[PDB]
Amino acid sequence: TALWGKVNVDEVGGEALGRLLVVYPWTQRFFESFGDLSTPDAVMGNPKVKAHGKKVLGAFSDGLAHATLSELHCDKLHVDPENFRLLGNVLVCVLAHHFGKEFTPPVQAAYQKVVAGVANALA
Amino acid sequence: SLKDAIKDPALENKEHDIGPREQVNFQLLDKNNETQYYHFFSIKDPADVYYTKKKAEVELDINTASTWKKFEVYENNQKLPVRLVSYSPVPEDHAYIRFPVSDGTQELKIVSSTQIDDGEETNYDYTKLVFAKPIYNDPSL
Amino acid sequence: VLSPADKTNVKAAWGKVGAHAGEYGAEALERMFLSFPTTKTYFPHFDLSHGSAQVKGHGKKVADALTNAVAHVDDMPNALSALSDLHAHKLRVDPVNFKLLSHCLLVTLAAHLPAEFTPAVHASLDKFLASVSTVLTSKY
Ligand code: HEM
Ligand code: HEM
Repeated sequence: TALWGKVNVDEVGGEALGRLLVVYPWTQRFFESFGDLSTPDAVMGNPKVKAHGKKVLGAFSDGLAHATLSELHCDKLHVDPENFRLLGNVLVCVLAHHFGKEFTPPVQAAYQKVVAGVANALA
Repeated sequence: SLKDAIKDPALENKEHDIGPREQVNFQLLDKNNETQYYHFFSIKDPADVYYTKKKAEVELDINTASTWKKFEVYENNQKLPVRLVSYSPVPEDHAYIRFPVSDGTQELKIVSSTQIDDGEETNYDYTKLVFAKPIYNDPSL
Repeated sequence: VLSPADKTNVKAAWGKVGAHAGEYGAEALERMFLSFPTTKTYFPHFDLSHGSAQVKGHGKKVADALTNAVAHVDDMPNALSALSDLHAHKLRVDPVNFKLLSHCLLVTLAAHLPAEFTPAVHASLDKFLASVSTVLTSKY
């Protein structure tokens, strides 16, 4: 799985979550504590979005290597199961955006499932 | 400024169809004679050219007037007097401009620019508007 | 609802694609089939091999549909009248398949155009593609 070996840890995570807030504005009501999310420039430049991005990226990294997060999102936070697929697809676009031509159609097919199996694990 | 020009409430859904007119097709091209796509999508093919007693006036139907900022039209490297004749509201957003063209003129450049709200300004330094047929006025009609 | 800001971003981004519309549209389909085998149900009598002639040809037809949609974004339902009847009344395609293709289109544009694919344009394209999906999947 060399695919994930060339990923940027400190910036790609915030890219995916940042786009989720911009592309799907209604996800911002779950992140009221982070403060300013009015403009896309403000949302992408928000350090809490970047800092939280490193955690969610690390969550995928642990998922790629191999449960507890399932109980947090559904019970504590009440995140709709469809919202996992949206961030599911936003991250895929972000990977395609950074790597570009290297992000091969057969590679995406593999990621769509790593993502799909992730959405199901939380559900 | 098209963003500022479409403010005038008087121009909101004003008449601009009464006139002896002709349908004239055209192509919108960039510096390398390639289809200038943003303008191709925005401006209407064909442009309605209206006849007067002095000079024929070409009317252009530009969409997304809320985003269109600068829109200068030159004939033989000389700025033509552009004026808004009508404008459609928020959802439709079509702006209608008119300008006079001399007899025999088939080509004229368009120096233009777009801006979404107070964001970044996208410049289009050269956009050639080539008509399919030279514009000739007819005072008899 | 597509705002003037959204309408502008879609025109600009699709304008930057330009002559590579059929090439990107052909790629977008190829991604949908491999990533989502469930979409192959609607194409039983089609050569869905790697680098197919029909898939490359069909991508152009889809790309031309999007070009027609972007060109007539102010009045999409009338612009895609005939194409709506096919996907809605005749073929009866499930709306879920359009979201898969819409995702595959966004991934294609993201891969080829990194400079133009800004978070704002991402939002506008996904919103535009969701609107074209609604027009094609709905019965008039
Ligand atoms: C790709 C799937 C997702 C993964 C892997 C993921 C992972 C995580 C992780 C690891 C945390 C921090 C856990 C901790 O340290 O206590 C977290 C927090 C959180 N997540 Fe997610 N998440 C995902 C999707 C979502 C979605 C779709 C939403 C809703 C739009 C969401 C909303 C939240 C919220 C509100 C928090 C709490 C942050 C805070 O304390 O302010 N997550 N997530
Ligand atoms: C981006 C959205 C889409 C656009 C713009 C689009 C456009 C088109 C166009 C222009 C045609 C050619 C119609 C003709 O001239 O006969 C066509 C045919 C067709 N489309 Fe789509 N389409 C879209 C999404 C889909 C989806 C999601 C499916 C189902 C997975 C689908 C299934 C088909 C089928 C089965 C045909 C006819 C194939 C045949 O010749 O037997 N399309 N589409």
